[PDB]
Amino acid sequence: HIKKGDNVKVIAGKDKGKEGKVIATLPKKDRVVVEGVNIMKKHQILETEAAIHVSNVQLLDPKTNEPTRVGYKFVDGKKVRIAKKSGEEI
Amino acid sequence: GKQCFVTGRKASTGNRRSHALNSTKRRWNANLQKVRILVDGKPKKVWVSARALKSGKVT
RNA sequence: GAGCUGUAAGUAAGCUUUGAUCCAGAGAUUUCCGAAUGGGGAAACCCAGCAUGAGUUAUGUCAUGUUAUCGAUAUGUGAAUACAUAGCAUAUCAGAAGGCACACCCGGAGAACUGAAACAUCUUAGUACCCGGAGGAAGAGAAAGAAAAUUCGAUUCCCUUAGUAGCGGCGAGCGAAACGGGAAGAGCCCAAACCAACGUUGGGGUUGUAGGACACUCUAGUUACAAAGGACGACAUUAGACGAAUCAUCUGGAAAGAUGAAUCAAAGAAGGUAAUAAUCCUGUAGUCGAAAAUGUUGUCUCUCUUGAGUGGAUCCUGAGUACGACGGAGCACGUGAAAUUCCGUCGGAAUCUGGGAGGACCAUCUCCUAAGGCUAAAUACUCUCUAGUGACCGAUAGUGAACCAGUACCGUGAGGGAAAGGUGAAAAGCACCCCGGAAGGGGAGUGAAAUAGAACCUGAAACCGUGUGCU
RNA sequence: GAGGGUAGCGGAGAAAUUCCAAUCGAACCUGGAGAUAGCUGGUUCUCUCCGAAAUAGCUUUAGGGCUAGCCUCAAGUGAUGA
RNA sequence: GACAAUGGUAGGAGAGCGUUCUAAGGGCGUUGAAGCAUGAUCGUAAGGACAUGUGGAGCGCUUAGAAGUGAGAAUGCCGGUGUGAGUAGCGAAAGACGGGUGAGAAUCCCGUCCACCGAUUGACUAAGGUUUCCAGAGGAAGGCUCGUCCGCUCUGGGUUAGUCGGGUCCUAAGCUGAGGCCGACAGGCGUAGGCGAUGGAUAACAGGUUGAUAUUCCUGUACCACCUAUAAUCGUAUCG
RNA sequence: GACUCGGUGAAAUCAUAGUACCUGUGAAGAUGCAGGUUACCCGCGACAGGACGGAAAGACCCCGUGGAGCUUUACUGUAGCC
Repeated sequence: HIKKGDNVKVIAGKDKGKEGKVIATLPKKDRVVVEGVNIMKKHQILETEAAIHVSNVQLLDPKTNEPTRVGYKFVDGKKVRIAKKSGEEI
Repeated sequence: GKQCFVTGRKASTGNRRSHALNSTKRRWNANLQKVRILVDGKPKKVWVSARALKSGKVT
């Protein structure tokens, strides 16, 4: 759904409308870690990042650099991901 | 576990009544006799009712 | 198609695009007890024989197969006792055993409390309990029937007849059938007369408008009964994949809310997202997809197969059977004027001019053909598998059990049987400073909130303490 | 002392209605079963109008019933009431 | 307007309040819902509003429908908390002092004195219990007081057999029984044969050692059964 | 043992309680009613006249067309025996 090492835009939360890069994926709990957002403070005292819901992020279009949805069209024998509102392959 | 070998007679169950119509359980038994009959193997002694011995049976 | 080694943390050491982990179909391994089956036994243990093999100069030791009982089939099989037959030793057998849903069905045996305002006939009740046999359904089933019309035509189940006719210390009370309207709906095979062998196996034959043997000119495989084994392509389950549509400002920790402007809809069912979302995510409407296993179905294979009526010399059509008496039972019907049908004892018939029934019995009419055997459907029930619903409960409620509950615990034993749910959106679960031996507390810090600090959402009353105005 | 036997419509008793798991004129557990009780106890919000009886008869009846007397609501006849 | 009536047990009749759910219509709510607390408010009654604190996500209003619809009593059921009350009791009994440990000592360790049993409060072992046994740490709960201690908590350890008791030996009383007998079913009894010690048969003693084992480990000296290769003597042996 | 101090620390009972006496009254024997007479507020150790004092829904007597055990020339049956 949202693979690691992608470029996403946050649409809901404290750090909304801020682009980042996905660094970790937890599909059991449906949580995605985005770089640079949702900073946490743990008394051990260090500053690190926390997890955000996968439903609060949308992938960035390669051309317009705007949020969009995901689709599939079977260009080759395998399966590839495309973007709605356009035809560019992600 | 006693029964007629030729026909299959067996005891039954019923009521015993009095003049005042009080009822108690009783049994009607078959008139079985221990008689030797012809068998394919050894001639053995089996329970055969007196009714079966009528009409002509071996002994 | 990218993460994974369960709850469960946490630390190590690892695997994975050369396809980890996961879903589905198909295979292999599967300790010991338990019907337990080599013998024994206080289940989860002990002790052997026989045949091979592994190690020891040799015993000791170990591994792999087999050895229970009963029953059914071939062989050898003195007895006492001449031939034989009881006992015996072998060979074979997807032969039997035990459990299961305390639901449905058919048999054997069979109470009491209670009602009658006492009680014995009666009722409770052929109910509860016990035993036996099965099946996915079981039981019944092809007129010796119902009746009185210018008739019908196997069985089963629903409505009505009807609380009627009846039964009853005529008290309490018990209580039908036929007709009529519907669901479902096919009927056949054996014994005898007769025909050729050596009592046997084949053919023939199955009935009431009377059928058949005998003599007469005499032609639809139904594997759910009707006779029993196999080969031919289409749907349905057991994993899934595509699948339309939204952006701003205000409050706020967070927007899905409000104010404004757009879009989709064979998709406005539902769940989750930091708050109440048709257009954020998983989905829904619609369509597509199957290696392999398992069901149903239909077009050819394959396996059986004698189709019609007039005449009736003679012969055949179920015997200790029908029926009667005595003592019981069951029919709604308590022996009563009790027909119709079952059991025990004793007597005991006839052979189409025959026999049975039409509620004692006789006569006349009408209907039918017992004493042999099978048969799907409509009907009843839910331990389970998939998909759904409710003017049903919301932690003293709902299953006894929302937590690892038939658990704790109580009893020698059968048996009885609980209490216990909630931090926050995110563990971000208080670094650091001060009082101790520690528990605890005061600051600082995380968080919107810490009197949300894990004995954690709100937080009533009983009850226990501190200070104050009047007395 | 140890190993065993006799089981409730039954056992054992030098005999007391004595004992059979702290219980015995008939043990304990589970079912029929929510047995029966003409007998005690209990029965949850608020207002307005009307308002008794503790008597006769019968009764296997006497602290229980049934009919009649007395209370309440509705529809009818119309001086029949004190 | 004018008049008349309005005490009440059993019981009869009528109009109403409040709670939970459903249909339709119309509303409120993070600028704060239900719930909880207070107030000097409203109606003829059951009852209805408003404001302020806490609370953090749902809830009223109108007309109809339905019912697990209203609590002070049943020696009622379950949970919590009082009075008796700082009251009764703290389960046979002789302790005193010095030194240590420690935050804290009448109650814990070490030493001295005194005291009690001694046909037993001493030493073994059968049944039964099942880790309560040893060492090092700890003080929430258990100990009828305290506790630095423990049969209590945490972490690690401890049981060694040819000769001892049981089986590869034997049978009492009883139990189970191939065939067999009896019995509505289920099953009862019983022959050959087995199971079954509290009995019979059967080869080892002494000393030392650890915090925990001792006819078991070690040292010294024995015994019983079985197997293997030459041998004295033996082919009428010898075994049964 | 009880009594004082230190440590620990229950129970039966309980409608709410600021709980006097005499003569009367009363469902006929009053801390709570009438009249009068006594009595400043709060503790501790003792005794037992009352609170018809506390445990036990009176086993004595009676009632129920309630139970159970026993007896006989009560009634109706029956296991066995002739």
